[PDB]
Amino acid sequence: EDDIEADHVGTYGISVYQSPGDIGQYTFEFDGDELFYVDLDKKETVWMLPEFGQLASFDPQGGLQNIAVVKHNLGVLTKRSNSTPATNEAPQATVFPKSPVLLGQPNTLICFVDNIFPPVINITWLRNSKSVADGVYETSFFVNRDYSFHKLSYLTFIPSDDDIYDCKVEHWGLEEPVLKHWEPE
Amino acid sequence: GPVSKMRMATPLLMQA
Amino acid sequence: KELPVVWAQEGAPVHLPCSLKSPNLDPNFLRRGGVIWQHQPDSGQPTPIPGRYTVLSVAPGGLRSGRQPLHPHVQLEERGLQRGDFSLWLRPALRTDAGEYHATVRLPNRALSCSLRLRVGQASMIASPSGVLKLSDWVLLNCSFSRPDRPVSVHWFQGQNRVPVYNSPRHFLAETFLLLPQVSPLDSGTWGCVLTYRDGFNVSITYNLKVL
Amino acid sequence: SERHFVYQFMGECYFTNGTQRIRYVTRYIYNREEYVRYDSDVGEHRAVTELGRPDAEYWNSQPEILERTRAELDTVCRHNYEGPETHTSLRRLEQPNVVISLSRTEALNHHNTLVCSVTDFYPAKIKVRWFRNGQEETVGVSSTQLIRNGDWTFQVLVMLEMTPRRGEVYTCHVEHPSLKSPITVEWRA
Ligand SMILES: *[C@@H]1O[C@H](CO)[C@@H](O)[C@H](O)[C@H]1NC(C)=O
Ligand SMILES: *[C@@H]1O[C@H](CO)[C@@H](O)[C@H](O)[C@H]1NC(C)=O
Ligand SMILES: *[C@@H]1O[C@H](CO)[C@@H](O)[C@H](O)[C@H]1NC(C)=O
Ligand SMILES: *[C@@H]1O[C@H](CO)[C@@H](O)[C@H](O)[C@H]1NC(C)=O
Repeated sequence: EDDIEADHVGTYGISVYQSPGDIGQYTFEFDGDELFYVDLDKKETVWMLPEFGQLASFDPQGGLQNIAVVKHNLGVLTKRSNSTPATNEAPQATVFPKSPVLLGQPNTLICFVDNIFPPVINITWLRNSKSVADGVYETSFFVNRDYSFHKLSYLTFIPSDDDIYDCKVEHWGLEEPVLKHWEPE
Repeated sequence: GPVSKMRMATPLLMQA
Repeated sequence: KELPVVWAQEGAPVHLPCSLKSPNLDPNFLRRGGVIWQHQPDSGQPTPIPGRYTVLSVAPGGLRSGRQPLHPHVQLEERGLQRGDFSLWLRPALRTDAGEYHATVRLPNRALSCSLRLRVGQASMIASPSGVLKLSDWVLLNCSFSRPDRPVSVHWFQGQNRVPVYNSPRHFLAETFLLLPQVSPLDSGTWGCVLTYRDGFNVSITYNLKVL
Repeated sequence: SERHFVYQFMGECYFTNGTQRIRYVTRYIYNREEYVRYDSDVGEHRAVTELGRPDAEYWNSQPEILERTRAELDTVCRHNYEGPETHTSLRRLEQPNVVISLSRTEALNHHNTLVCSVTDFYPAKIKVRWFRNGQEETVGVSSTQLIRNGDWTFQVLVMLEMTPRRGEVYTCHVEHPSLKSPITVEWRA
């Protein structure tokens, strides 16, 4: 009943600010896929797809102006609300391959973490319980209608029988960091 | 000439 | 053989567990375990022409896979999955879930496949004087559901704080019934009943009794 | 530790049609709670909660701010739709990759579950159907939900409980608009 249907829906810019710590973020998403985002301190527009940046251009100064006005909005709200509590929720992860798994061929393992609140989370990868960081991609925090957030991480790896991969998640709303193990076949 | 037209998102501000 | 049967109160989450006995194991060997659950809504009566289907399955990676329309009720606790437990958790008790359920748990070494039956028992409390009671008149309440076996113990309670009501000269208890001969205005409020069984089935059904 | 707080602001453009009907909704969120909401059907900032009463009133006492927000329906939503979004979303083409997998085999004459993996496709109206020797099957079929890969591509897995003899061949059939004729992948036993 709360959901309304449209042919296409675009957020055309999502602003997120967290206090204290001054955690800012500004993205640009359309119909589920992230078009691009705006870097905080580098003052530049970073496109998720490189071909998307060959035809359109967004001014990141408006990105910094809106994240500053969101900072002011949260500042005056926290000053006016006085003593109001904030809640935490534990996220849920899911590990899956990008393409069909073929042993010996390079593939990309994706770790999808949903229901992230607050959006402060460490998403790491472990190869045979060992720390690994070879081409670890992380998208920006997409937004859900539950006002929670969902992010995705990428690992380009080689599927082999002697390798078992797990995705580790460290969150403020988790009493211990949880690890989702995975071994194909 | 082809241009990279893209309108920005416009926020707002309260006083409080 | 002789598949066990489990009852369920409509509108209340039902516990459908199945764990591998109780030996403490290495969690690393526990995360590498797939699960498949199938259901066949059936009955002794000719409900089918005289069919099974896969409701949900999750590979160790954590991905869901089920019937084309997503079932919003079933949501695995995930915690119990990492605690040597595979349990079906639906939030609303579906009245259309009356049937047979089969399991498939796949591990690199051993493997178990539990199986049982589910029957939906709509629980309700029926009053003999249907309506608002007078200033002083009799009243009878019978709380039960569609179950052949008789309850072993029945508890009653009054008020929103759930104060257990005992047998009194004005509070008569017999089997699964409650009767009050004179209903004073103080007897108004939420009166509830709790049932028990040999399998430990609790049914806490309430009813708002209004006196003149 | 101590008091943490999260703030969010967004403005959604709903396109029920192409250029006929456009809708604009701005949302302000504090601690996963919305407190100020503007709708293009309303025409002014309304307070969804009492906390957002003075703030919305500040946006209701400024005529230039209200006219700017009303004009954002055409300068932010429609302008981006007819320009960049038409040139960066409609132009992005895709092709689904359809493969076939099998959990267990053995003699295959026993019970079995065939898998059809359709990966790396842009989300659209897809009709995936299982066919045994040319006839569509619906019983025992179990397909995953729309899995968002997050990189503009999608993925889906369909499963069919295949019991009949090895002598028969199975096939997966998918109907995606990016491909003119539905690609058909066959698997022999
Ligand atoms: C995440 O990692 C950082 C260091 O990179 C650490 O300071 C922080 O405590 C970790 N966890 C959380 C929940 O912030
Ligand atoms: C009264 O409740 C009992 C068990 O609590 C149930 O078996 C019976 O059908 C109910 N109705 C009657 C006796 O009319
Ligand atoms: C009934 O009692 C048992 C035993 O204490 C308890 O575990 C169970 O949760 C109760 N049932 C319900 C449906 O609350
Ligand atoms: C959508 O817009 C087009 C172009 O103006 C128009 O022909 C069509 O009728 C509209 N759709 C509906 C459902 O009115």
